[PDB]
Formats: sequence, structure tokens, C-alpha cells
Amino acid sequence: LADADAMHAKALADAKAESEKVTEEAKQDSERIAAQLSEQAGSEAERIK
Amino acid sequence: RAQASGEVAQTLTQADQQLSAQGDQVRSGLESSVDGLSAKLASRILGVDV
Repeated sequence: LADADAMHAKALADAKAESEKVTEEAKQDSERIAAQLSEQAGSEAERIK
Repeated sequence: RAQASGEVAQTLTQADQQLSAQGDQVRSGLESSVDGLSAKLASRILGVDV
């Protein structure tokens, strides 16, 4: 019972850690996608003028 | 995109106006040079000095 409680606490800590690893991946992604879409916007604006 | 298109359209309108004005301005000297051009063309299609 104590081992299972400790494993549950470790699982909650590991869930907090993947929430971190979801923020680290998702913020970096969102930033990169924003970068490529801004580059696409600039390229098409340059092409059009 | 929309700004690029709007800027392009505005510059197209301005350029149309400016280039039309420039063309009719230059057509004035065109009508001066037309006399010499036609004289030389006549002196060519005739094969001798006009």
C-alpha cells in the first residue's frame, strides 16, 4: 500500500514533468510555426509587389 | 497579402496616371520629330534624296 501510494505520487510528479515537456515542446513549436508563417507572409508580400 | 495587394493597386493607379501624362507630354516632341522621320522615310522609299 505504501509502495503504491509512493508510485502514485511519482506518477503525479511524472505527469507534472510531461506537462513541462508539453509546454517546452508546444511553445517552441508555436514559435517556429509563427516564424515560418511570418516568413511565408513576407515572401508572398514581396512576390506580389 | 491584403497590404501588398492594396499597395500594388495604389501604385498601379498612380503609375497609370503619371505614365499617361508623361506619354502625351512626350508625344509633343514626337510630332516635331515626325516631320524629319517622314522626310527620311520618303527619301528611302523613293531611293533618292527628297
